[PDB]
Amino acid sequence: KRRPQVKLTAEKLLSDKGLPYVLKNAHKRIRISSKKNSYDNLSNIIQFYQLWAHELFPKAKFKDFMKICQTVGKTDPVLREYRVSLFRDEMG
Amino acid sequence: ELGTSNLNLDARNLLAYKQTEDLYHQLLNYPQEVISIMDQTIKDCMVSLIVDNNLDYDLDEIETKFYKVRPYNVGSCKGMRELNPNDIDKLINLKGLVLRSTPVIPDMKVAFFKCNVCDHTMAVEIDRGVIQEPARCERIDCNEPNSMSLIHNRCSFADKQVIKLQETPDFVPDGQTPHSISLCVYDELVDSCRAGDRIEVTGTFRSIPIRANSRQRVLKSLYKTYVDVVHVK
Amino acid sequence: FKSRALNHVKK
Amino acid sequence: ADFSLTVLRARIALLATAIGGPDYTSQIDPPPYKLGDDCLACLKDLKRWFKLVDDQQKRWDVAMAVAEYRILTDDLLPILIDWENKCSLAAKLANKAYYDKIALNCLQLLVLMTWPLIVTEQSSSNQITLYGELKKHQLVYKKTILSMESGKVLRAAIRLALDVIKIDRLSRTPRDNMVLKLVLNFFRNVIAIEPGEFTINTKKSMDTLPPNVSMDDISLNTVISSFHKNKVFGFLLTLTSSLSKEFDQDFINIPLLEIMFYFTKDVNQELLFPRTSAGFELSKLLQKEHQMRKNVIKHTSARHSRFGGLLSIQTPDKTRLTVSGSQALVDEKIALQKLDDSKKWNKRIIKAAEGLPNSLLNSQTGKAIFFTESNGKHFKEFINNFIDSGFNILLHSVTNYFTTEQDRMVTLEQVEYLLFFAWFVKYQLLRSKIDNSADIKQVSEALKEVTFILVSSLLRSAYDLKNWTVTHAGMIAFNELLNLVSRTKAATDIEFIVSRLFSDERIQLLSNLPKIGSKYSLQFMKSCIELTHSVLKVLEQYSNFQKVQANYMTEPVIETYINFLERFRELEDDSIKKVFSFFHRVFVQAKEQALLFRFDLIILLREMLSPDGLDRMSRSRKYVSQFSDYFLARLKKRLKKSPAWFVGLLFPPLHNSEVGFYQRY
DNA sequence: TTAGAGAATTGGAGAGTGTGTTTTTTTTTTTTTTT
DNA sequence: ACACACTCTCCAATTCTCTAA
Ligand SMILES: [Zn+2]
Repeated sequence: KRRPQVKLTAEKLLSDKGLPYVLKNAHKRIRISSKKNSYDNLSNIIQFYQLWAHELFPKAKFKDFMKICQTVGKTDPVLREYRVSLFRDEMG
Repeated sequence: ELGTSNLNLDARNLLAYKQTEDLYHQLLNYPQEVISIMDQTIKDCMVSLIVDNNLDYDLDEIETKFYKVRPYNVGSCKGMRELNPNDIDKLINLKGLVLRSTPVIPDMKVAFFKCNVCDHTMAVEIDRGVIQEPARCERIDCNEPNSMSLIHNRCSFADKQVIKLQETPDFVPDGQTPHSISLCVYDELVDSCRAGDRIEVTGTFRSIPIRANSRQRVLKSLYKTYVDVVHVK
Repeated sequence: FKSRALNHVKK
Repeated sequence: ADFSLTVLRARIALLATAIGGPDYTSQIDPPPYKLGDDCLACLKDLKRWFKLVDDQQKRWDVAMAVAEYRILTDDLLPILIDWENKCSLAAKLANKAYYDKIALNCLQLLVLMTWPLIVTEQSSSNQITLYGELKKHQLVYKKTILSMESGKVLRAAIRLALDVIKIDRLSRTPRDNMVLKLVLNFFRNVIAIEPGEFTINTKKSMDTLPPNVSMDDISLNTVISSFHKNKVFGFLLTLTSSLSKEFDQDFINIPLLEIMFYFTKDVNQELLFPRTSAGFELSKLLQKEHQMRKNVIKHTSARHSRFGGLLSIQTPDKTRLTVSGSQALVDEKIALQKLDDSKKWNKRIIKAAEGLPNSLLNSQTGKAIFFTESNGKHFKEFINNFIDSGFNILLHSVTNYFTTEQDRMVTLEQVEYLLFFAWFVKYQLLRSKIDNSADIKQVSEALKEVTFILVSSLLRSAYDLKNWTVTHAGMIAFNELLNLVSRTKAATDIEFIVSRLFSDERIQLLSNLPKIGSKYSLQFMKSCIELTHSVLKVLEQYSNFQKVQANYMTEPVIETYINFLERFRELEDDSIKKVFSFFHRVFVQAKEQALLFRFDLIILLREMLSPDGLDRMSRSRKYVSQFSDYFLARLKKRLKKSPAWFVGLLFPPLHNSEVGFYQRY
């Protein structure tokens, strides 16, 4: 056989390398200021997510990363279990 | 106020001011990056003067222009025969006499593409000598392969010239004949110098490969060398 | 036959 | 066989010479044509070759033969023009039946050859083979017919009509009425022929104007000039206006609909109203060109392309990347964009209409067609007199036809009706917006109940069977009906018509429509947006409202709105105002903030608001920045109150009962 | 309204095949024989 | 025999459709 293809998958997201890093650091990473423009602060939010997206899965363009994440986010039940777990933690 | 674009700079002033004592060495060791940093600094300072002092001059005009630094008086002159492979990509100073100059050569800087079927057009940046042609036409409804094509006479070009510099007799070894080295010069400094002129120059000492044949990517082990001038005196 | 017009041709 | 084919071709050529020829005794250099004998049999046998052979075998080979031997250009036009000029001179003074017979039988062949072309999966392989070439030949026909003596053959055709206008309807035999249908059927074909559409077999993934044809020959502008000089517009205007008085409506009114469709098709109404001028706007456009040039310059390095050094960028966790180029040394934004741009992959992409010539439905209509000053004023005069004279009577007759015949319809007639309605209603609204001399009563037949029911029924039936082209066209028409209603309420029965227009069933349909638009072409989504704007505004000025607005607000509509908005580089200034009106409605008024916290919107505002995209001084930037400020303010508040939304921003919202309610609020 | 089971369309991995390659002045400085 | 240009083929990745809970 030819070599099988490599893909983004929910296992990567649920790994310690994956989504928990964002929730462990996002409160410290991003910082808005009224003292800078709407364009300035809007440009600031996407830095951390772009670098994180590259570190997670360097395959594809950034838009493709988001639009790929949409499918597995809607479909996979284990990922949805993790997400309801997050919002239950806030309900706690 | 005179509407001019180039600034001279004798490097010894970097040693006088305390904050730039180390920048002098970094200039000699890493010219390509440092000179670009200096250029973008000068342009920003020129904008800052008009906006801070709130003058009448057109901001768009200053934004349109390119500004360049031209360092000189870098240090001791170096003999033409004594340049060694450990001097590659460092700044150099030479003295000599001009033999001849070739006519101006057009050098491409920006490419222009046009779609054959839908007439969509794109301008593309040239870096490292390679044209980054698109894979498919980028119009959304005309996403087709092999669909763009180059239009030669709507590209943008720049001037290049080659000058032949000869060793002055003061340095020649005993019982030998003088040698020569080739200088590549661009834009402002193209047509400055004539046969028989005596000059001193300043530029990066470069080296590049050369192909074995025009058909294939096979390179030779020996490398060509030349000088890339940034100032003439 | 798989005939097809260039519907997207508008320049 | 090939020899049988060439035998028929040679038979057609010998018939193309038995027809007659000019006179060599004349000493007149050259004279006109001169007439043969057996010519009745020649024309009749040629008609038989079309009908009895080619149609029965479905070939178009016979048309290729007559095109080879150039019968139209060489014989038929001089025969008709000689008849016309002879009878014209006789009228100036103020067996002859046989001359008139030859005139009739020449015109019928002229209608037959220029008949427009249709291709399906049921057409023969012969016709599919011959489609591309007969298109070229019909283009030659259009040019030649409009050219001869500045188009004088068109005067013969209306004289044939005038013979049947002459005496009372009470006398007029069916064969008599067929002439009056035929003369308009001619003009429909002369307008309809236009440059070809390229078509190939999809076996492998890898212009048609002949050498004697050019655009200015074929443009609509030429047709306006040719029609005006040869006295056509008076004929159409007098025929349509007196249609009510006992011209048998059944024979005339559908072809007379097709004409009005066939040269309203490619006009924007703003081009007909102005709102050294050309040079002035050209200079302004050159300023815009300079701005684009400035944009390219701001990303251009000073020193040459081989001077460049190298750059290294270190992330958190001390990992390093590499990028080249001199501008990357200073601009981190450009470095970050350039880093991702090198990567190869793009996800491949999904794609709605076929079987109809080019129109508003499947082309970008931000591209005018261009008029001489005389042509502009003449065309304006024609359609203005048409509206002031003929519009209501024509629409009443054609609409009370179709209610009795809706089941039998074909897609052409539906799309024709729906794009005749829209054009004339919209044009009258704009003209009365401009000036007080015009009035809205000229187009008032559209509002009466039967036509409203019919447009509704077309939209209904088209949507149910998933026929999307008729759905698009019905969308456009229903938009114009709602706009006209909002005009008349700004001045009795109109409120009754509104209440019947907004029964709950129709609210279900009109709410359903934007959701499916996400998949389709750009024009479909734009139609959905404009219809939605009008629909919601009318129900705003009804004072029910809270029920209706909550019906609209949900994920798939927002998906369509963002998918449409990201192609802003192709769109108008006005559509973005409409989109941000809707976003204001969702975000501020309804306070359904949770919908828009999704990441692909945050990218779009960066792209659209940057120095890249929308102009620094266009009116759009006011709206965009004023929106983005409030958006990020509320987002700051939400994120600090509940840090879980950092992971929330990537994904759709979560529909679980117990956590979802607190998630949304 | 979600989701999962089955069918159809497309991409490009990668394997294969054929191909091309080495290789009469005219002007100007210098030595030599000839009248 | 050693880089190239071009052709051919198979296989699995992807989206679309139907069914039932
Ligand atoms: Zn294209």
